[PDB]
Amino acid sequence: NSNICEVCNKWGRLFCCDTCPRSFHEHCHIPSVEANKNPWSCIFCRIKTIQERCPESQSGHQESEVLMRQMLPEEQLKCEFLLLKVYCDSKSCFFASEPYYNREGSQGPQKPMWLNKVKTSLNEQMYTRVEGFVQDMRLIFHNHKEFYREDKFTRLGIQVQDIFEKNFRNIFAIQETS
Ligand SMILES: [Zn+2]
Ligand SMILES: [Zn+2]
Ligand SMILES: [Zn+2]
Repeated sequence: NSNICEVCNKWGRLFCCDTCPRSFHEHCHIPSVEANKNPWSCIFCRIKTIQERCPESQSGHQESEVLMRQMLPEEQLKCEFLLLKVYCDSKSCFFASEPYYNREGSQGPQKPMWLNKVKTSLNEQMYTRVEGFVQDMRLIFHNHKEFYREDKFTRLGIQVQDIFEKNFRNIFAIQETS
């Protein structure tokens, strides 16, 4: 097994996957690493199994059909993995915790949003369709772009949004286009 957390790239108290060489801090894994379960398989392994069981699940999909899917166990899992892929980027620190807004010339968003809030919402099964989760994720970056205006810090929202969108297209096998 790796000697650093796959998500935050630090050492510490690490739980090791039984079916691959990744390791995780308890609350870096999504869902939080399960109490018992020997053997234990990480989210990466669980996602790969879904693909292996149904190879056709990788054929292209329309985003509009994906968003309307109900949050059954497989879709729940895929949103957890997509959330985890965003936390994997170090720039996710800017979007993880509850923000506050006091900048000359800007007003804060009407509906603030942050990663840890999306994490809790997933854990609490508050999303009934994929659309709920994706809307909150895209709202994080949209709020950031609007608040920071022409400050160059706006670019952090572009960058982390791009990580989200690339992983959304991969995980949900969105049809490739020009
Ligand atoms: Zn970690
Ligand atoms: Zn694994
Ligand atoms: Zn199949």
